[PDB]
Amino acid sequence: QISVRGLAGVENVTELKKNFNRHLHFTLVKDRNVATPRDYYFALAHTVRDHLVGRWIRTQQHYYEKDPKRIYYLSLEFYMGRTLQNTMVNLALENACDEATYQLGLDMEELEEIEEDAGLGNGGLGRLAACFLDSMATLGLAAYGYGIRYEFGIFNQKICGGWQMEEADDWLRYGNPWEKARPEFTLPVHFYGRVEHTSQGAKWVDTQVVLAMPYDTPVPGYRNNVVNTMRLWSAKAPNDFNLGGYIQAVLDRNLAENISRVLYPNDNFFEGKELRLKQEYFVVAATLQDIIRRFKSSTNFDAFPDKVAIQLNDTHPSLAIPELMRVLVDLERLDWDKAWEVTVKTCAYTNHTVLPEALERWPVHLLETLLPRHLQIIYEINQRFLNRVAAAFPGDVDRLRRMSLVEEGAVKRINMAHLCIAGSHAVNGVARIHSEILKKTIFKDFYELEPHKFQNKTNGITPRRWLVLCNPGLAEIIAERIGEEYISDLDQLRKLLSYVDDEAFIRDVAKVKQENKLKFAAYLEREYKVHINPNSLFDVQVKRIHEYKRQLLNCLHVITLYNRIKKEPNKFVVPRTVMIGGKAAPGYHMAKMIIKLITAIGDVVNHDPVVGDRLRVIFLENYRVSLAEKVIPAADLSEQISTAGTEASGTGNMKFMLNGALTIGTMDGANVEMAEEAGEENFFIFGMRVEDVDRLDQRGYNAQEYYDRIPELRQIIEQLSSGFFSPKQPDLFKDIVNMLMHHDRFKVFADYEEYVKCQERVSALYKNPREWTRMVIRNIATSGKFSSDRTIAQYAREIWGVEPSRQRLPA
Amino acid sequence: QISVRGLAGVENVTELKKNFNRHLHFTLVKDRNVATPRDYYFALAHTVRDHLVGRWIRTQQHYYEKDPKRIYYLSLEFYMGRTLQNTMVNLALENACDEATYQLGLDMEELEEIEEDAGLGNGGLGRLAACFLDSMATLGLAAYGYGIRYEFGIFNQKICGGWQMEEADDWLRYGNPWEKARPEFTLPVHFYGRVEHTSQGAKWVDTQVVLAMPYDTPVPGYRNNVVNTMRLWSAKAPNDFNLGGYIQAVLDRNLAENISRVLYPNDNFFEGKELRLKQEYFVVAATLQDIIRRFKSSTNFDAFPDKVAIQLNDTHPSLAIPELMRVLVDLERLDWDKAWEVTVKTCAYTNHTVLPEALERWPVHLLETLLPRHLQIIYEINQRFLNRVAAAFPGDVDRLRRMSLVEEGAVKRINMAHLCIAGSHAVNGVARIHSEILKKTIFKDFYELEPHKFQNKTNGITPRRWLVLCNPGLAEIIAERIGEEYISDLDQLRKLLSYVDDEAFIRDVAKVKQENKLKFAAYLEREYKVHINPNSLFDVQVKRIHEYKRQLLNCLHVITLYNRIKKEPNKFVVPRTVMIGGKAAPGYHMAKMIIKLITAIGDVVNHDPVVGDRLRVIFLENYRVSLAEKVIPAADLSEQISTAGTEASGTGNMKFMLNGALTIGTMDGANVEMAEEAGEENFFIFGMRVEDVDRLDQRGYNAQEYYDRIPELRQIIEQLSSGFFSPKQPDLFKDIVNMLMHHDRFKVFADYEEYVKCQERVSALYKNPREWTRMVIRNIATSGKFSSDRTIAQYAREIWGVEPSRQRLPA
Ligand SMILES: COc1ccc(/C=N/NC(=S)N[C@@H]2O[C@H](CO)[C@@H](O)[C@H](O)[C@H]2O)cc1
Ligand SMILES: COc1ccc(/C=N/NC(=S)N[C@@H]2O[C@H](CO)[C@@H](O)[C@H](O)[C@H]2O)cc1
Ligand SMILES: COc1ccc(/C=N/NC(=S)N[C@@H]2O[C@H](CO)[C@@H](O)[C@H](O)[C@H]2O)cc1
Ligand SMILES: COc1ccc(/C=N/NC(=S)N[C@@H]2O[C@H](CO)[C@@H](O)[C@H](O)[C@H]2O)cc1
Repeated sequence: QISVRGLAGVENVTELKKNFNRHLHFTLVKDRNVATPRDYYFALAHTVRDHLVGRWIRTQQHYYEKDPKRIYYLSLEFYMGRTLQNTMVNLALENACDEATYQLGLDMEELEEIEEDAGLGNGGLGRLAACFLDSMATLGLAAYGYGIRYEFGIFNQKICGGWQMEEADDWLRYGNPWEKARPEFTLPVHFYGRVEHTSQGAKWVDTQVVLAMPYDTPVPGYRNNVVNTMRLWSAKAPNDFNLGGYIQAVLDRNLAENISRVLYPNDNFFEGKELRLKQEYFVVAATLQDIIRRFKSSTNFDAFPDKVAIQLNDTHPSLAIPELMRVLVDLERLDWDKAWEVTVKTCAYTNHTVLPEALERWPVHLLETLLPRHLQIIYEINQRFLNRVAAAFPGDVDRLRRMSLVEEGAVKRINMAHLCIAGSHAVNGVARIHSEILKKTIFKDFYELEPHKFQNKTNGITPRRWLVLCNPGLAEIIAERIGEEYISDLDQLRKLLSYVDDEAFIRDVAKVKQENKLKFAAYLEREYKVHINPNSLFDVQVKRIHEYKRQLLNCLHVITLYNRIKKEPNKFVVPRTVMIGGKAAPGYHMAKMIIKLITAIGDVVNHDPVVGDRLRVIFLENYRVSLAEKVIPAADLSEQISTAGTEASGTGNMKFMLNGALTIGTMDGANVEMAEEAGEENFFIFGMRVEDVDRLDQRGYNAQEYYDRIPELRQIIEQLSSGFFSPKQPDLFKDIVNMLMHHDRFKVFADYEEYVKCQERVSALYKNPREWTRMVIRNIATSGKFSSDRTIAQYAREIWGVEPSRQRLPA
Repeated sequence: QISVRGLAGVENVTELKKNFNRHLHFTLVKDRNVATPRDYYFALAHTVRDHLVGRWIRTQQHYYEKDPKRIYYLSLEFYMGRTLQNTMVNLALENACDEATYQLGLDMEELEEIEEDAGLGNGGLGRLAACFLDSMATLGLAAYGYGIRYEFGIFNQKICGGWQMEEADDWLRYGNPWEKARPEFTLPVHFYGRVEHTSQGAKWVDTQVVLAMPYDTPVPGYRNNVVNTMRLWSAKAPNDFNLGGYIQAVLDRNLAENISRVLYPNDNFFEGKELRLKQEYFVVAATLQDIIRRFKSSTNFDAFPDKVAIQLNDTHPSLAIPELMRVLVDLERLDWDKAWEVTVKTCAYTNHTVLPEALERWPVHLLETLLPRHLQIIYEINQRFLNRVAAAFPGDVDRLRRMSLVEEGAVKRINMAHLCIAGSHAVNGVARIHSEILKKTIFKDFYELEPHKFQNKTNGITPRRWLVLCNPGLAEIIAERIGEEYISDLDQLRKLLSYVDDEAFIRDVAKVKQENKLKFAAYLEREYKVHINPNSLFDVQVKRIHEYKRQLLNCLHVITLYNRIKKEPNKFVVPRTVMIGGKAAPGYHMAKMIIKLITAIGDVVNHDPVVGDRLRVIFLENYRVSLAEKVIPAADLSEQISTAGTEASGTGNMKFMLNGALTIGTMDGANVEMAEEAGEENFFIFGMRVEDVDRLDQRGYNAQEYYDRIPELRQIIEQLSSGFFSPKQPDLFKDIVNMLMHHDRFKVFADYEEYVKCQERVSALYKNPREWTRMVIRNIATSGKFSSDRTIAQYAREIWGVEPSRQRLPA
């Protein structure tokens, strides 16, 4: 049907049809009389995956023969979403499969909806890993993603009586066609035990063993025939484990296997839970053995950093540093100084937040019991590091305690971020402002000691998933004017600037958005029985629920609009559909209250006859990658409204920009760079800058001052307090009011006035569809910088020391 | 190479080779450079299983169109062993696959050794289920085996310092190519809760739910294109199960899923363990819903018994009786009397033991908590049943308490055997003598009330696995003379009687045995580094370790032989290799002591220079189906030496008879019928008959009497007591001596003299190879009755009311 989806040739269509029928029969053991829609999905998935196999084998064979430097991306999260459409896109098979299935009497889009998301992440950090894997494959890098195969990913969110309920994400229930178990590469991982010091160095003995079994998932590059590997480890008990008493011993195998059972969803507050520590070591120990094995199958560890790069995605896999030291010193018998040099040159660390409560600070007593040898290595690293600090800054005793890897206090803790900086040759933030904040504030001491280590690598998103896949209509009208090359060279979108006055293009851009909005309005009614006005402005805020992200500020605006309508009912206002979605971490009470507030506002607003279809508030249940692919193309206004200095980058922001929504946002994270690329005139910027926040903190933030001077704000607080939004439980939102009034770390009131005024300017522009669309074109045209291909090319050149390549492998 | 293995045609060989290469590539993601032997096994398994699919779909389609009466064989055990060779045999693909793999540069026998046994059973009862499935498919019956998919089957046995150690049988570790998950037929199973009595009858409410997910395994008939199904249930938690606290709730899902985790190995002593009760209900509840669903997809439950037979394999699935009543009365709203009539006509029960400690007697308090509605139904069944007894035998109050389903005492218990008799239209024992013992002793009261219910169905074994597969050399020399028809009509082996004087045949039979012995002697040295004399008499006792099976009596003979050699070292004796193997239930202390005794005897005997190669004692580690397939063809003498009246049938006995070993045995179980078929002159019968045992019990068994009057026996006991077989732990075997002397339920001493004398007659015959072989021929020629095809034809005609068919389905 559409060009960017590839050719539907006679030979390929015929072959796809026959292979589909083969899989239905031999693989699924069904015929057409008894086959369920799920059977049809699986037959298609097997048919498509068959096309990856040869490319996968020859890519890995190529890496073996050429022996390039390998890149190992270590993450506890890979938020992959669905794989079927993405594989078709990268193989240029979409139109062929669409045709093939159509001729078989099936709707391929319906089949695509059957696939479970691989929800092996929480949000931004996990999705970044996934975009990065796509870009590394597209850029021809010899890259491997290494993580954990969680049996249960991020919970499915149900809303019951306006409240979040969590249910297990049993994503493997029906089997996963995208993985290949590799039990031949099973590796032992050690826990507990004790350290013996012999004449021949230290030895870690009397350990408990858990097996790490790898599962390989292909990562196809965009039409370059490259297929990289994501290897995820699963925990398995050894067969003599714990071996009535016999029955119990077999049942107890579960304890070992619990390591890979479930993804921790607490992205708000570091919890020093032993199981989480075990997960972190498990991935690191298995991965490092695999890396070392591959390196030896090329004695001379001097060449190790020439052949190996390890990227630590936050501090979660920070134990790689002392683990690499452990293997090099205890097992390979390298001297300390040489092992350290190798380690530093091998490892690099990416920081993803500045919020203190998210920083990993592991109790020493936990490490002492679980990983006794690693603790000793960490102490030794600390001593040698602090000796360097003392030599560089003689007599600066407070610097010594500030920089120590060991934090003294009630319970002694290890600061894993300090470990990561000490043991890495490169440390990067994820947007220019975030990287500057790292140098100026939280890692200032480290920057002063080793300024060469600190870099910026502004985040990006893959334009394959986040344009071609989710928004084929937009991809097509762009390709009609400028060709297909931009899909792997997103900077080419700049060429669209010469179409900003083009009447045909203006019309096409606006038409594609309208279609997307119609499609999404239909999705809502079908799957959720909720009815919306497709001519309204689609105002969307989707991302995890956090106080810093200020879904609450959005709520205040919504109530402001409702109150203004109720005050002057017969005045014209631009109709809006306000959509808010995202999961709250299960133990984060305030985030759970915020969800309940949003639904409670919806309950009042959506049933007020005077409002009509002029304002609708919808909570988007179970926000996840597959839902983002639907709502993002449909959005007009992207809400990116974190308090300046709190959102390290954001990546949702980039997705909306690429898909033709305008942005209302603070100068925070990557928003700054987005406004810089597009021009401030083409962005709806409001609110305190980082400097204004700092000024307010020095003086002291007094919320009462705002409450006292802003009558519209006072009214909303009175409504919340008195039970206007909770008639039967008048005090339901007392926690929210109290927080806003007395302990708001994120200064919701301070940005309220500017935000509301900025929103008025949004409504003004939307009244003029032609000027709205021209500004949209200026956003899409300047979104090129935010391709993860650019991001990965920078990591490659500036951190890993490898050159990317757009050259095809032979097919 | 050999004819009974089928044709190796050019077209088939070429196609097998290409499909093997296809699977290696697309299914296993390997090429020949990196492929492991396990990869080659899997490629072959996938290649073979492809040939089953069409036949499987059309068999099940055939059953749907013809709607024959369906047979449901309910068992907690299916001891299947390996599937690859068996599938090739039944599809006539063996020679073709051998050729195909040979041309690919692979040894197929080596590939076959890679497959794990499906060890989903303990011994005889589990293996019987497996032989029955093979025969039902071969006889064209619309039969389904229903059981549990244990994650862990019977433990692997390791011998460490002469002691049994158990390790988990993680048989699914590498995946199972012989199953297809069927998550679309997932069913809820209910536990706990309480009963409410409404106006509209009883209701079972507030239950906990566990999901039952089925996995289907094909059961191919012998060259008739029939492929039946074995459906095994796996336990899955529902997604809202139990839904920090979030993490724990996900981890707790294990509790629900533990139901199908492990096979109970305690075949010696009934343990009223709650988990075992849950397993029993789980299989019954899921199976009955599946049966009812299939029946409705044909209101009128009068036709239910015309379309459904349920065979209960022992009492383990006895809850089918009250479960069927529950569904019929509570859910379908049938009146009690009609529901009962349907139930009785549907269910039949097979008893497999008379040992009182093996009988299931569930504590009432367990059923009350776990299955409150079933307890009430059981009480009601009991009341109505006892009302019938009281009417038939007025005033016989002791009969009432003897026959009650409820046993009064310390803890009230339900006698599940009594439940099974009451609720079944047929009750059968498994050999003629066992069935007679049931009528005369343990179920005498029930027989008097309902004599028409009691039947015999003598056990059998499948001649596919137990001749063609394991002993192709023997199958071939038989086929050379009498054709191939005997493989599915084993009575045809009678034709071999006319070859008992045939010099060529005598030579061939003896040659095949010698080859088998050479092959097994080689297997031992390669896999276990143990060295044996292949010219010795192979004296084998393999079966689970139990006091009633009297491995101890065999031990006494072994020591007798050793002592006689030591007394007259320069006298000629027929060399023997005595092999004993079998697993002991983990909590069965005496059985564990017996294993240690056997190894301890081996330790003395095998290293005595005076003995030489004249006597060797070997403990066969990890006896299982795949090992039986190796040792049985190699055996000369089959030890079947249970105390008369204790072995219900035995089936190992039949395997040895079919494979050219002579039998030394008591007149117990099927041994009686074997001797009757072959002629007593062609069997080595010794020892007390059942009547002699009864006579001894009335008088009182005094072991001391034997010790006092038999000097050779006294010497052995003195040796055991003094520490001759345990120098460093002189009292190691004190438990064994004490048991033999003071509390031997199985009268080991009473059969000692006759056994030793009988063994002398065995040695005498073996000195004359020509006469040994002629007697062997007379055994093989009369083994026909013991085909499970005969057994199943009798169940079909006399219990299920269906006619078997040898007619091919079209291919
Ligand atoms: C290119 O992409 C792929 C990925 C996998 C394969 C081959 N895969 N081949 C097997 S046998 N895959 C198995 O499938 C099962 C699902 O039924 C999983 O449960 C199991 O973990 C997986 O190892 C082939 C190509
Ligand atoms: C215990 O379980 C967890 C789970 C998650 C976390 C931390 N999760 N951390 C995230 S999701 N960090 C995000 O990273 C994105 C990519 O750079 C940025 O765009 C974004 O600004 C930043 O907030 C911490 C602990
Ligand atoms: C005739 O005999 C058969 C049996 C099965 C099939 C098809 N089977 N097709 C699938 S996808 N089998 C899966 O394979 C996995 C092993 O990798 C198992 O873990 C899983 O339980 C099983 O459902 C086809 C024919
Ligand atoms: C708790 O776990 C268990 C496991 C097994 C059992 C009982 N297991 N019962 C057996 S294996 N019974 C055997 O049946 C064979 C077939 O008819 C007969 O040939 C044989 O004589 C008889 O002993 C009981 C409880």
